[PDB]
Amino acid sequence: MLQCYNCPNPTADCKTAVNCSSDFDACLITKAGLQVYNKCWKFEHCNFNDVTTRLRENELTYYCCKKDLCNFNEQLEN
Amino acid sequence: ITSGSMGGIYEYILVIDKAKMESLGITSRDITTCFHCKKFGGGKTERARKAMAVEDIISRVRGGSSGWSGGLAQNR
Repeated sequence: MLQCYNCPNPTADCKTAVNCSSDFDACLITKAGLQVYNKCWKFEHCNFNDVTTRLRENELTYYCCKKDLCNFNEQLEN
Repeated sequence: ITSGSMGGIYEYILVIDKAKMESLGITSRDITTCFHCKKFGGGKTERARKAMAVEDIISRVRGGSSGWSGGLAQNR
């Protein structure tokens, strides 16, 4: 199974780790100013249009990775 | 007073002014690489809209009955 950080709400050091459901195939991180997001996601959902609309953020950086629990804060320098 | 005209006057003015301005901007980068394979994206988008309208009407009648001075002030 996919395994990622998947915090319920933006958390500057997301510790909540889960096996993702079959809905997900990637681990996303996004840094969005104050906010940080770590989610079960998909590489097809790793597109700026999606991340920007779904987060409702004006300025952000995001990264996606396949390895277990790999989406963590220091992965983004922003 | 030492001159005259007796009569009636009607005057009507309508001005309307409207404006709309909208703009949208976006700049984005997406990257992927493999050595384990890795994918990044980063960018910004801004949007603005404004709309303005003013409608000003003045109608006035100087003349001969309250009834039809009012009626003509309403509906030419």
